[PDB]
Amino acid sequence: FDMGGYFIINGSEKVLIAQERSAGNIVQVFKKAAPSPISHVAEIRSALE
Amino acid sequence: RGNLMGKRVDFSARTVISGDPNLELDQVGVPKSIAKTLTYPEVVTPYNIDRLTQLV
Amino acid sequence: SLHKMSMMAHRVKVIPYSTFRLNLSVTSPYNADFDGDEMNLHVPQSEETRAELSQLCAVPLQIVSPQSNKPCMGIVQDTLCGIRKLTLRDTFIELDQVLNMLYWVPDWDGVIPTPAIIKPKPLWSGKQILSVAIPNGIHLQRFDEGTTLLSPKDNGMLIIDGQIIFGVVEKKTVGSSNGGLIHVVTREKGPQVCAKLFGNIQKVVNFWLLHNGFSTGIGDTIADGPTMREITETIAEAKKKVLDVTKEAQANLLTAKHGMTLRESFEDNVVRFLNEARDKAGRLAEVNLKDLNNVKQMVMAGSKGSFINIAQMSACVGQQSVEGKRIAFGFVDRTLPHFSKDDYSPESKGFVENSYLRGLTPQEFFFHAMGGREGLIDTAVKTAETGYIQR
Amino acid sequence: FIVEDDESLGHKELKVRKGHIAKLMATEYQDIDVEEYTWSSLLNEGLVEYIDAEEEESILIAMQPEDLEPAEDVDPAKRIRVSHHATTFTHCEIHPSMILGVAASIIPFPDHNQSPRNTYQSAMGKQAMGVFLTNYNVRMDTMANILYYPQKPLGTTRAMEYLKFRELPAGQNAIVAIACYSGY
Amino acid sequence: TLSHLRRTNTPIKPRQLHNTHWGLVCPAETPEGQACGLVKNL
Amino acid sequence: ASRHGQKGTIGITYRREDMPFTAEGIVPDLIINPHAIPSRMTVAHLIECLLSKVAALSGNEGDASPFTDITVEGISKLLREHGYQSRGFEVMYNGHTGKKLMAQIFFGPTYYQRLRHMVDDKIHARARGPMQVLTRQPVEGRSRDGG
Amino acid sequence: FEDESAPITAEDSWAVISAFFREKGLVSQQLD
Amino acid sequence: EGPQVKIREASKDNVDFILSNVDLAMANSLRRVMIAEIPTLAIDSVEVETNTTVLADEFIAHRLGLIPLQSMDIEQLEYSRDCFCEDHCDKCSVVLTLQAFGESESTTNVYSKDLVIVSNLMGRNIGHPIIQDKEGNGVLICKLRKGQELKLTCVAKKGIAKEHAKWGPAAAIEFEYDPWNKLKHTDYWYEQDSAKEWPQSKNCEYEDPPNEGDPFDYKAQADTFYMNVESVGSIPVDQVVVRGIDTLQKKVASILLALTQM
Amino acid sequence: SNTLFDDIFQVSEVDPGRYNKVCRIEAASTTQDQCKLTLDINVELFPVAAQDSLTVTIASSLNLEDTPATRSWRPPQAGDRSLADDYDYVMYGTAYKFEEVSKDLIAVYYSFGGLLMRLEGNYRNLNNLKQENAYLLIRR
Amino acid sequence: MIVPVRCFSCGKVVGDKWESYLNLLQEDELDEGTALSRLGLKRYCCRRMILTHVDLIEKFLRYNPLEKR
Amino acid sequence: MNAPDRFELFLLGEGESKLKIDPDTKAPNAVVITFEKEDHTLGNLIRAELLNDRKVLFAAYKVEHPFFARFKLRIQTTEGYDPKDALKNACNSIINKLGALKTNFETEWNLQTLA
RNA sequence: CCUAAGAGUAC
Ligand SMILES: [Mg+2]
Ligand SMILES: [Zn+2]
Ligand SMILES: [Zn+2]
Repeated sequence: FDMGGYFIINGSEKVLIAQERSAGNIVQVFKKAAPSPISHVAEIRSALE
Repeated sequence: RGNLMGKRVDFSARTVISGDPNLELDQVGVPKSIAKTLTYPEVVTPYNIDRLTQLV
Repeated sequence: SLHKMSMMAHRVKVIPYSTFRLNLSVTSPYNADFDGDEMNLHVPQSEETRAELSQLCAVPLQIVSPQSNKPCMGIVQDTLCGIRKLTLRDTFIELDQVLNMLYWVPDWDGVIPTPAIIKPKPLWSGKQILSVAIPNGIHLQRFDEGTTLLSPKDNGMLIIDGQIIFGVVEKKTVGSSNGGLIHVVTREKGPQVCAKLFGNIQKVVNFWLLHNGFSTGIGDTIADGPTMREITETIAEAKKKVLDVTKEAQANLLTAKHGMTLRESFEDNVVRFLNEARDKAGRLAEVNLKDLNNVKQMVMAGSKGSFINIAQMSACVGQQSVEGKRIAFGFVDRTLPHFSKDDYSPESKGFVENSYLRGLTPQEFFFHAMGGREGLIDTAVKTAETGYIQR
Repeated sequence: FIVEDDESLGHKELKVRKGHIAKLMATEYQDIDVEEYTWSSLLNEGLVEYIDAEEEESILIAMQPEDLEPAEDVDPAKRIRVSHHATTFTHCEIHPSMILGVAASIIPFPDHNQSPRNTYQSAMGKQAMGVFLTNYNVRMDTMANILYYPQKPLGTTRAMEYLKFRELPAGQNAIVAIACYSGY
Repeated sequence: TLSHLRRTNTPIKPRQLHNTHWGLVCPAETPEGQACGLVKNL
Repeated sequence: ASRHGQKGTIGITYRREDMPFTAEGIVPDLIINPHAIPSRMTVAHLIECLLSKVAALSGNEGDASPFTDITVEGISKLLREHGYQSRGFEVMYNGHTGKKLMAQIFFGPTYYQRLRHMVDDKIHARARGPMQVLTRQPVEGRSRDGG
Repeated sequence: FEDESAPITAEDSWAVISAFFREKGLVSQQLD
Repeated sequence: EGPQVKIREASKDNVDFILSNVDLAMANSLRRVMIAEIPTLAIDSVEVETNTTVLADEFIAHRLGLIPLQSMDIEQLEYSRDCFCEDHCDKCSVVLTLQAFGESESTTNVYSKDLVIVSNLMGRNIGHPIIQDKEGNGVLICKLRKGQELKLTCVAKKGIAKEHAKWGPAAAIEFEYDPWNKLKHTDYWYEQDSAKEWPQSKNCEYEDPPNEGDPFDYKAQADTFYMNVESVGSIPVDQVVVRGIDTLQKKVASILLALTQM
Repeated sequence: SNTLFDDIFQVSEVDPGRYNKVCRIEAASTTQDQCKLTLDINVELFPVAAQDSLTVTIASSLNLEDTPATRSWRPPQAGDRSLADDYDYVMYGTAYKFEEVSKDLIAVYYSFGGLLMRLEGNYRNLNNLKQENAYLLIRR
Repeated sequence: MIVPVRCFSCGKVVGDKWESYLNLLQEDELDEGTALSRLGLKRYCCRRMILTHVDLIEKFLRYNPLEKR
Repeated sequence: MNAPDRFELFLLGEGESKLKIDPDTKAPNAVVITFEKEDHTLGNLIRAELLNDRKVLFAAYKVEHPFFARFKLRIQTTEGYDPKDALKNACNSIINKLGALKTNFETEWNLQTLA
């Protein structure tokens, strides 16, 4: 019934939690607050594998 | 803030609570072990020498 | 321990079990349940601290809170439902049970009251037995909605010289409310007599409820056929009105209310119509429920539950709101990939038209999950912010 | 589930039919001599499709096939459902109960509960006590809690036999009465 | 053990159950504390 | 706790003779307060109790999948065919006196989990004990006999 | 049943799910 | 003259009877005494010698304590608390021994038929575990793989169901009165009609149904209780009822004795 | 001890209300047109139908002898003689209001353990009723 | 883990009615309810005791013994 | 841990008696009897048989706490009747009824052939 | 013994 998917580190069963992150190489455009001089910001978290 | 305004104190117990419809409003039920641990200093007086001696 | 009433001086009663035991009535100031709550116990170590603890922080002295100049402890949970059921005009008690209930009152003067009915069978009403717990010399007179000096509905409350003349005893009388029995007793006979009243009422009512029984089940959430049909008809009529408003908006014939845009006015009208639809269906269900209904009895006693609980369990859960608005279009112009684009129908924006008895469709279940998620997040944020503000 | 035009019937229908179900049943029965029919065979013949959120934006999904695929005296006890008044479905949900996680798949009748209660039970069934592994007698774990008599629930879900819950239960069937018996 | 092995954590309204979460993460499975919604289950 | 977030601690434990009993001699393993039902609206708890009663009587397995076509009416009809009250109510008799309870009790099997939080791992008292080396205050934690 | 191309019912889909969990498992993402 | 009894069904493990012309308190007290106050033999101490099985030692001890044991002449035994011996002797206990070895390549089922009584019973009728199934093998105590061995000794003292439920010889006790609700001790919960929705009990055939027009009989009291006592097996069910009556009489006589002596 | 009030009433209406054991009846006196009664009766223990003639009597006590409650109620021994032997349905209650309905009509309110009664009539025959405990005796 | 000796609620001995139950299920191809009724389990307390039991002891016994004599 | 031994429910503790009677000052000719190591089983039986008496003005028991197996029974009889006499008569009637019932049940069980 | 991290309980 044991399914695996975990490491044995120093005899302890360690599981890697799936870390959530913003996707790369996607254009995202966000409005900004009134006090800030910039009204809209378009960004890409460009990354090469 | 961690040692002067609020500090860890002795003569204190902490445990789960339960309801008792047969207790008075001003009464609290204390486990026998907790009562055996928490202690009160009673000054020995001619009015309570007998019962304090019995407890000793 | 957000307030001084959440830290009070009790008297030790040593018990042979591993948990602190405290009266049910004193849980309200502590905001304490018994679902795993832990509580703390501090013991004074000198006669000065002991004395000022007993003369300043004692539980009876904290019955009336300076927070709202009204009592903070009252009759709650099973005792409240039992005291509502006991004081009904139908409740008549035979000789043996009367003797048992009288003996359960510690300060009972030892005289059996003359039965309310003498022939052909000596019967004591519930009010007569409960009046034994109420101390002598207490006069209370509260007039509810529509009550007269005679009580056709047995509502209101008249207690003369410590005897309940009339009125069903419920949350408005023995609960933690200003002008109730608790407040009057503690302002007339002292805090000690008020605590004694708490004990006596709890003992007698709990005995009667133990030997009478109270329950609740699935059948208490079921409305008969005609009422279910009328609930469905009300939901359909509300959805038709929503469709008509949507047609007016989509044809631009709808006019924007002053102070808001067209979309805001349309959403306001839709939400208002659906809310009054759920309220009307719940009111139909509640009127349908007989007086023997257990959830109805709990709501009437005020011990637990409300009209909204009955409405959501029996008639209709209602509209799931996120951030004060209907379910947003998380996907492009649609809430879920199971709905067409620009679909503003109630089912496509988070209207749970099925009661909890009937069960929720998968989309309605997801929308309810979103609503509950918002509720939990709001609870956590609120408790953190309130802690900081209090400090 | 992939939904195709299905010109023979003249209406939208699932690509999977009773033949594929029968082959899957035969493969499962053999596992419990014919050609194997695994999930990879359904994937490799265009019967089922993998859709992520970006692709899930540009599709229309039917919640249940038996009520949303075929075109248009009802039981009053059943919950109210709608046919959506549209036939342009591109995919079909394999089962709605597959939206729930592992901990929420244990809940019996989660659609009849208020959602915070389901969240509480989801976070609380991890603290439930049962048999975590069958080889607990040969493991030196720091803390282990095991029920004497784990029992599979009388109210059980179809999605909890893929979680091996009926083999490693985490509770007991207790005769519960809902009564204000003694005030305790 | 199964829920732990199918657990996702979000470094830090992000706590809300988004509509896009339908069928990819559990609609109702999350800690009640400070990790409400940030920790999700597939 | 049940499978519906109905957490709670054991108030008191009664022996079999003190518990209320049906006309068939069955006494409950648990008694839970009715007031937990209306506010929390855990209708699924009641439905699962009814379904578990029906499954135990008929021997089949209760199919409690969320979005199936299983209604309370059908479960009630199955229960009624077995000789019991359709809505799961049972005439119960007070344990102390044997007299009938004026109100019938919702009765049936229900799946309960025992949680990891026992009282024996939480009770803790300290009159005097080890002190912190730096501030000369009691140490922290019940495992260190703290304050 | 007898008709090979007959439409499936809501009960049939669970069989499909079974096949899925026969090949993937519950921790398929970690191992993959 | 006094309480009257008429028994419907007699069985080795069940008796179904009627208890007429008796007060409600007496019937309920008899029911409670049968549930709790009948002394019975059950294993109370477990000395474990060898356990290479997969079950915990105290798990097997718990299973052994629940084994019903013959108690026909349990009145001839003495409580271990008021016996002059050190820990256990032949006058207040029965010593059994469970010895099993897994020499079979298949799983070997350690039943209660392998429990062998060691202490000489002195001619009593106590000690034997109660066997009920036609196969002859008792309660399935444990299982053994090949090479597994379980050796242990049990001391069984007399006990009542109050100290522990493993000493309870009464199982379920059906108890009913006034099947037609003529005394109006219940307010029947209903949706449409209480008569339709509440199934008639099997005892309704033993009383005259109400006339639906007669006024409520306020002078009527409770009697004619239909009671079905089940026997676990330790003692026959007729002896269960008889010993319950005997123990209730003993309690009342003890009250009288203490009252007189003080 | 003597009958403070006595009359014969005819029941015009029986109102079950939300109860199964108690009903509220309005009754009109058959001797005086200005006397009327409202009364809660345990119909389960004393059935009452519309257009029924009830002899009603309010007394200060039940013993036949004159006056020589503050004394605890005792179950009636066999052979005890009391006024209740002459009536079918006896209740005991306290008077809690004396209302001036008109120049001549007064109303008296009694509460028998929560069963309410209001007796209204000209003061020339209701003057015997005073603020104290009383027994209401009814026969058919 | 292994079939309980006594029903939790009423106390009827059901530890001896497990292999008979399995034989009724297997050899006679009886459904669960009729097999339960055949053994005498008339109250649903015993029926849930026997019906819902999970015989984990087979899984434990599959492993080799730690101390083999 | 704090759970008391079960045998304390029916075994008299050291230095305490089964019964103790204290006169009640609330009403004349009234006593309160504390029964130790007893419960509702005896309490309801004794109360019912006491109420069957004609000269018992009051008779009622209470178990002040389910934790401790003891109950208080208040008995008040008419003038000239000792409450202990009422308790004696109630116990005697209970014993006689139980003996008659045991005899009747034995006679009825002796009439079976399928047992 | 300290530090840090994580999980969890009651609000
Ligand atoms: Mg809590
Ligand atoms: Zn000995
Ligand atoms: Zn059973």
